[PDB]
Amino acid sequence: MAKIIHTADWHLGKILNGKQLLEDQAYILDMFVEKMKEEEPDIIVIAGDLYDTTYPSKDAIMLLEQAIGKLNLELRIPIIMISGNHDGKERLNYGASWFEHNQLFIRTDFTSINSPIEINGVNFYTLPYATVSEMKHYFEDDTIETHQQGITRCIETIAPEIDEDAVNILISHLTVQGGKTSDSERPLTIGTVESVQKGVFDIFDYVMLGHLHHPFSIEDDKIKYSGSLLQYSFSEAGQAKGYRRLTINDGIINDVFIPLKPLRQLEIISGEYNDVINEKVHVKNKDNYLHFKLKNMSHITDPMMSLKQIYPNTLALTN
Amino acid sequence: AKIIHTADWHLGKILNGKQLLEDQAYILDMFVEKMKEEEPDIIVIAGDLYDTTYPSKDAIMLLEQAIGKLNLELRIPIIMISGNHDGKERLNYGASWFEHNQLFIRTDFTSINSPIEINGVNFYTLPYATVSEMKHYFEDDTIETHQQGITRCIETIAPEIDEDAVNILISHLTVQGGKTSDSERPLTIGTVESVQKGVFDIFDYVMLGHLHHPFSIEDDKIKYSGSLLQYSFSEAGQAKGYRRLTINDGIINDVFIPLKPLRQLEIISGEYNDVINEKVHVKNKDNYLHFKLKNMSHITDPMMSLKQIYPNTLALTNE
Ligand SMILES: [Mn+2]
Ligand SMILES: [Mn+2]
Ligand SMILES: [Mn+2]
Ligand SMILES: [Mn+2]
Repeated sequence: MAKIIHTADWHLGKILNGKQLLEDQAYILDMFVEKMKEEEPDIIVIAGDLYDTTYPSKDAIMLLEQAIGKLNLELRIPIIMISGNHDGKERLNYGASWFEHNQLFIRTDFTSINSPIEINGVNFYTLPYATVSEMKHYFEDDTIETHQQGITRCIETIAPEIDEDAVNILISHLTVQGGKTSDSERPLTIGTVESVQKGVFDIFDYVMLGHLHHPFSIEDDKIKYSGSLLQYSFSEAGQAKGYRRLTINDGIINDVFIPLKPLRQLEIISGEYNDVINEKVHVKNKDNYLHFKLKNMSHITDPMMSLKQIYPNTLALTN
Repeated sequence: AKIIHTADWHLGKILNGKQLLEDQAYILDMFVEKMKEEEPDIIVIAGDLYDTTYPSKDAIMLLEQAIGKLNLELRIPIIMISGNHDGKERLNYGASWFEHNQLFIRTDFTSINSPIEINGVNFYTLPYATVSEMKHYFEDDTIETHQQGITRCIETIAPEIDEDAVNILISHLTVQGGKTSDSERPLTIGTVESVQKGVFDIFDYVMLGHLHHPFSIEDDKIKYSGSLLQYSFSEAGQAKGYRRLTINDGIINDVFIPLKPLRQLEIISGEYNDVINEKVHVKNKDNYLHFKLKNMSHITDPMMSLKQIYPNTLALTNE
């Protein structure tokens, strides 16, 4: 009878068209920590992609240490944290041996799936992201060529020792077949297929995932993505983002999505140039991050920073 | 009451275009092997752990592994002062979780007013700070020297102190008349960065760092650990290691214990012919060498020919 919070894809330190989202990401984490006080969850899982790069800025590392500190030290919520494809494993893994004392777990090794973490009588199976090279070389299997082959092979390590009488939840970072895609995700593959099938996770009672930034990328009773904390591309402009709440109520699993409201959103406006700089066009919020696809090709003086006096946080201009 | 005194690791240090991390991992390995022998009460690292404020992934992993063996595997308390070279936020990352295993990281110079006491000995922490940073905390224009800011620092703890107790100061600065090395940076912007030994007269002992010669200062109360390795050909032939401090009912005794490196820095003189025919005395052919030779004629690439027989040659000078 526990309450589990499922988030993923923080992508701290991300830059969109030369603009830093750290001012925004600090705001959305303020709201994340604020509503976690009201929930008082039994555990939080962060299903990968915490940093946008393998070389996070001094300011971005501060942000993670501060947010994770409030959640785990002063709110005293246990945390499970796996790595993603963007993540720098060792930069994320730093100091993990001291963190385990206060129930803060970090996993950057797909080998760790054989070692599940048990919180509130629930078994969490962690499987950080791994490429197929580094997967096929641990198993020494040369017939591992697609992401699914290596992922299924990882689960056959743990399938015989798994406990069927408890609640087994898999935390991973991968692409499920049939999920919608945004342009804030990098491809995991070269010319192979990166998607894993639904039947791979038949053993697990539940699957908490991250990689696809759309929260409703996969509609399923057993498998579900958290989605990104914010809109990280204009493909997701306007769509709601946030976190997911999962409650196991005496063997009855229920999941719901809770939206978060950002400091500003991403919006796309099409129309005439003189309609938008003369403010004869409707905009939901003129402080938004904006992509302008406009008319009148000839642009007297600078086209864009004439628009920046009206709309300060404009990012791209297409014509 | 046995204390280990070390400083100036400068992890990630580059010397003449080569990373010294392979050497530093060997000397840190030998340091904790000698920490298994000497069962110590405290290990003190008086600053300058990294070489820049943005260390590489491998350098960060080395500090985590080394510190981990000391604090966790061997259950040794550690105190970490911030030096003039390393970044304060990268050094204190996760310091809140580390205090539960008695691992103390101080990067704030205003932290001197809250000493750490273990085994009946009080440790006052004075991480490095600049006069522009020290000027703003006290809102004083009196302090334009580095010495006055330190005097200002100790005056905070001067009323709040027990002269009865063993009071040790850990800091990172320059003492008057101390010997210099070329791998050290200037601490101020073109003034006098040195401090007289009278400022530290309220303390029973001063453990310092910044000056890489173990015997920079010859004084009973103020001593320098010195750098882990020779980080410049100015330090060629200098013994390096750590200081051991033993206390028994108020009487302090100090020793210097040297670590023998995998490689040394030698400056070799002679002629190209004798040197390449191995008839000039070289301690170890594997050592890092700077050659001042005199055969300025017949050799195609004199460095490559030299590297054939002396692999770790670093610099060549001809006369
Ligand atoms: Mn992602
Ligand atoms: Mn991803
Ligand atoms: Mn220094
Ligand atoms: Mn130094």
